[PDB]
Amino acid sequence: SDIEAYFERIGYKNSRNKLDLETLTDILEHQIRAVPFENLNMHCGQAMELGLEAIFDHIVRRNRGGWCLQVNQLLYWALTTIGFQTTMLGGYFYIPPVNKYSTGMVHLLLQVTIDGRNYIVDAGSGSSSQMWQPLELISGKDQPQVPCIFCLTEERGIWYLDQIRREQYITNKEFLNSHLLPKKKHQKIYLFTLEPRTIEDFESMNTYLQTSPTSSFITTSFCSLQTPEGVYCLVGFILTYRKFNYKDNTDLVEFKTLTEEEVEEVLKNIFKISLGRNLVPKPGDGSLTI
Ligand SMILES: CC(C)(COP(=O)(O)OP(=O)(O)OC[C@H]1O[C@@H](n2cnc3c(N)ncnc32)[C@H](O)[C@@H]1OP(=O)(O)O)[C@@H](O)C(=O)NCCC(=O)NCCS
Repeated sequence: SDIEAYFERIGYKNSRNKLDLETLTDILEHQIRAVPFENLNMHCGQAMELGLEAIFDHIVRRNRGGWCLQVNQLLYWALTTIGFQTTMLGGYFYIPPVNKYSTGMVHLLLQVTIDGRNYIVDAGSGSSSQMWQPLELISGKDQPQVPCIFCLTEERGIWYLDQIRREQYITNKEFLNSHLLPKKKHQKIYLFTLEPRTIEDFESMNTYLQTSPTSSFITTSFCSLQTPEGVYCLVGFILTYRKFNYKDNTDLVEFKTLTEEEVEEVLKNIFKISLGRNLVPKPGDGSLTI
């Protein structure tokens, strides 16, 4: 069955029968530790399809990852299939280079409801903005996790996801001021509303993110993967590993510039990604941070 194939791909053993927060959390953790956030198809002449069947084949059968519109849509399907009350929601991503949120609803995230209680579930935020556990929809409540403290705030009927990050210790002197590093401790991630969506509500933005000259995905090859202690992120030729809370409430960040030849090996061994066509990695302009 497709659902067993999905659980195998994320390494999850669905042995407990229960549709509770522990189960939801375990599945989220498993997915973000197995299925990379990635846009590499856009850099090897291949499709960024929005169809669930195409996404399932790519992620589950070919052991690839994707961006929010894919990985959260797959998670939507899995959670729905096993019986969680799940809704797709649309968000607007914060754009640090211009200190504004996106005009377009470029982000897909989920809400899961368990006996009336609401949780925001997003397996596709990218790099060190990624939640490890679901966030309860409670405005103003601190939600500390290993990555950072997450904050959901409501203003004027709009919901805002922010994080408070630790100080960063950079082990490579050459990258102390990399444009890959988030600058502020207090970072806006995205905003959203509780209006239920269908995947067709993202069809126009799926195209936009592949074609608009404003899209950072066109000019940046990006992949990230969570681990139980940190985050791997490859942006063009620059491989980074972040260990959360290394010491003294500080994160540790390693950087290495890869050769073209080393990219393929790193993709295989770190991200479990094998590409069927030639990749053209692209560094970006600091729009997509680790
Ligand atoms: C979201 C994104 C496509 C921009 O969205 P958009 O709907 O085009 O944004 P806007 O229309 O609000 O653009 C605002 C302005 O800032 C500019 N701008 C957008 N991104 C910029 C960037 N990264 N650097 C500098 N300027 C930028 C645009 O040129 C635009 O200029 P204009 O006002 O003269 O038209 C782009 O910022 C992006 O690719 N973001 C990544 C989102 C992400 O990380 N998602 C992860 C989950 S999939």
